Amino acid sequence: YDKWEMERTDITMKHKLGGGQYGEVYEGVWKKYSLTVAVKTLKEDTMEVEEFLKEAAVMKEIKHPNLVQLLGVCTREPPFYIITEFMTYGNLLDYLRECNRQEVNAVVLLYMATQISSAMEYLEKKNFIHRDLAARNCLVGENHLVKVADFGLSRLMTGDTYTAHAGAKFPIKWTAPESLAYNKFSIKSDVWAFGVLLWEIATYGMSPYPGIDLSQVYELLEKDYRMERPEGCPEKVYELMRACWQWNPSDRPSFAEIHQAFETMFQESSI
Amino acid sequence: EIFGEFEA
Ligand SMILES: *NC(=O)CSP(=O)(O)OP(=O)(O)OP(=O)(O)OC[C@H]1O[C@@H](n2cnc3c(N)ncnc32)[C@H](O)[C@@H]1O
Ligand SMILES: [Mg+2]
Repeated sequence: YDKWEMERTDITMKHKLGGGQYGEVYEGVWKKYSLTVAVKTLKEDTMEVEEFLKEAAVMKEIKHPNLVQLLGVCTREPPFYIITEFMTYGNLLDYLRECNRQEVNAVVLLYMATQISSAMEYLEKKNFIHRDLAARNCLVGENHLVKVADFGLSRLMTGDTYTAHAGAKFPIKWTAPESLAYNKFSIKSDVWAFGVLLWEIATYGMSPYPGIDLSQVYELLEKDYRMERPEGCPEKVYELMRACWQWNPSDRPSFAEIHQAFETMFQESSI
Repeated sequence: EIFGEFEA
């Protein structure tokens, strides 16, 4: 793994950009190339170094125009650092909440969805489960470029795998029914999450199931409740949204089908 | 709040 195993001193750390459940993110500079990169400093963890690297090797092969590339990892000193390509406009959630809606119009929202579906079709092809698909994990570049990031990150940390609490911790409103029930994930659970992401995009970054307590979500879903069509959301996009939320994962469309659907919508809408 | 605990 010499092509991507780095040393902390290989990168100049700058300001903190933010952080999440896995660690903090900083803007950094890969000295060798005077290249600005994103540096995620993972929390202290117990995961086997061998298991970590094998997982990271898989991620290193994820190469697509709409997936944030893994550039390297610093593993000589635990906790490990994850170096990825720097996205100039931050996460998609904040982007949508602060954007100029006349600029980021219906065609742009469609473009963003198209890009994300392309990236996911690729992950599906690689049988790579993202497990954290959501607007917070979509990053923005120049000219409305959108890239899916932090795919499979959960498999690089043991973290709170085990707790004495009853039940488990989840980003509940993005979690497919079967995942909540069994704490197991698949490409299909990523499809369900993609549906919630579409809703996030359609609403310019609103929090899903507004007014519904997290603890009430599963029951509602079991009884067929689903978020209603967002204001201004095209009927066909909502249709896809609803297909993503089929109770049986088997009944949900594949990302290849979703991407094809969006490419068509994007084409027609281009005119 | 994004995270919450869920007991099946
Ligand atoms: N339980 C969950 O919700 C899982 S997702 P998460 O890790 O808990 O939180 P998340 O919002 O995804 O953020 P993360 O720690 O991944 O930090 C994201 C923030 O840091 C900056 N960031 C991250 N990757 C970046 C790249 N590649 N380029 C520029 N900036 C990046 C962003 O500001 C983002 O909000
Ligand atoms: Mg993230």
